[PDB]
Amino acid sequence: GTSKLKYVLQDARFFLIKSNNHENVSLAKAKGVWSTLPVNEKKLNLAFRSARSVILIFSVRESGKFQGFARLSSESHHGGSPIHWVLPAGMSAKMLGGVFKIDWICRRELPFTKSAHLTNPWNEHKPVKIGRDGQEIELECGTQLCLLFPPDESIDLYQVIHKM
Repeated sequence: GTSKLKYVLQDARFFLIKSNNHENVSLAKAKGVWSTLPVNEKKLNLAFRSARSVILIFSVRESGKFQGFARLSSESHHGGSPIHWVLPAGMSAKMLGGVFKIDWICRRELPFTKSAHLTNPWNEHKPVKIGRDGQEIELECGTQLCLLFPPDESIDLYQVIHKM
């Protein structure tokens, strides 16, 4: 069913996360963590304190798809388990901000062809697939986008509901 999902998404905030490679999304799916540049780290930390749920919707650049979505379970923190991210050409890990813990809500993919009717008012009403890493997605657009994904029957939202 979709009812617990709708409950988790009620009055949520949504952010588009654009990854350069599948390796980083795979690591995030396995370890339940994400790290971003400090400009986005600050926005996500503000969002986490501000809303019942902050949802990250992931897309690997040039893949033509979203790869899933997850809910922040913490603000960013430093000094944890080091994460062997594949960093872009020239980037160092010291350039990253802290690490966010995340709980995956859906690890299934959604092709952009299926989200073409969804526009994001906070990015000039462009199709929601269009946006820089960290672009906030307006509530209605983000809710409908998350509801388009195939259900992930491996995930039980009971545990996530208890963290809200």
